[PDB]
Amino acid sequence: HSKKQDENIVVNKFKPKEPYVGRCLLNTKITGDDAPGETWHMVFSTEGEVPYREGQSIGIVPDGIDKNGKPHKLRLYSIASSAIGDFGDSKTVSLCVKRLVYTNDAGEVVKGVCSNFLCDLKPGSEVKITGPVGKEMLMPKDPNATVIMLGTGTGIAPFRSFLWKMFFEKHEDYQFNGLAWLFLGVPTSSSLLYKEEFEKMKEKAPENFRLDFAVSREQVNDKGEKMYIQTRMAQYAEELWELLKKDNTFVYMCGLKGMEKGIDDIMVSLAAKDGIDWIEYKRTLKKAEQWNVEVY
Ligand SMILES: Cc1cc2nc3c(=O)[nH]c(=O)nc-3n(C[C@H](O)[C@H](O)[C@H](O)COP(=O)(O)OP(=O)(O)OC[C@H]3O[C@@H](n4cnc5c(N)ncnc54)[C@H](O)[C@@H]3O)c2cc1C
Repeated sequence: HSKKQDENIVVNKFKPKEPYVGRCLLNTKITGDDAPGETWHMVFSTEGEVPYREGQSIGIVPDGIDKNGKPHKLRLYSIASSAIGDFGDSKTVSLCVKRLVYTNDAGEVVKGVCSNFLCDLKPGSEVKITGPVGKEMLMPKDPNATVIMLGTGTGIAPFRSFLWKMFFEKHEDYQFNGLAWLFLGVPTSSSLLYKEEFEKMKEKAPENFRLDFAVSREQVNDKGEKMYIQTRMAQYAEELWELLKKDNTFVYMCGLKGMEKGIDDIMVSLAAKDGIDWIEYKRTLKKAEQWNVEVY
């Protein structure tokens, strides 16, 4: 008895103790050379063995041993493809990885373990996959629900999975006819991800898909304030609020951990104008499968 597509969810099929070994088919940098850092899009072969669905994640065990002689524990990554995959053959799984590179106060430039492995993988190399994993970010069963997706950076991944299924695929059970509204937050323009894909769906279905970008280093709002994801949402406040008072509206939030507060604020102000306390209203929504979060 659930409002989400989960009838027969396969989960934890492959364990990190003995994971599924696949091959790297493709790996491409999808952010400009100008961007603040680089994000890559990669397609793995699973030969139909990893039974995932939209909204799930797989874990990856990077090659190597750690500082203390032991092999690396896994890292999770949202699946950036639909169930049938980028090739449509239901025999691939795709990821949206951000290359973690920074410098500690010791002055040293530090490279994240797993993300650099994934970003440095060459077509044909093997990758140890675990999972699938996840039940929170699953799609609503109702093919007419209003699906609002708020994401930042690589948080775009499960939403790209939703959209390829809703607007790029012909399925004899799922004929989406509701509203899908996407808000994507990024710094520079060279950081927008999958834009072409998203713009194509807009023109392909102007009635069912709404698309809003938020480039914080180049866009400004009313008062000349920086355009962060909540800033862009604000411009639709009264509407988003109205949609939230409806019962077939599902909100999804994925991406960098720090995005949740910014949005909360919006939601607070926006809730009181109707004489409501965001904090506990959100508690009811959550309990009703209508406010789903997966930031990290
Ligand atoms: C549910 C879920 C889904 C995820 N989906 C994605 C996804 O789609 N794409 C994606 O790219 N990532 C995703 N991640 C994050 C991913 O799991 C890894 O954490 C990430 O790729 C970095 O791991 P790493 O092995 O490269 O770095 P590690 O070797 O693990 O090092 C990272 C650690 O270094 C420290 N650190 C990080 N930044 C800094 C800094 N600026 N200064 C100082 N110390 C720092 C932190 O302790 C951090 O935990 C997801 C995480 C979760 C939980």
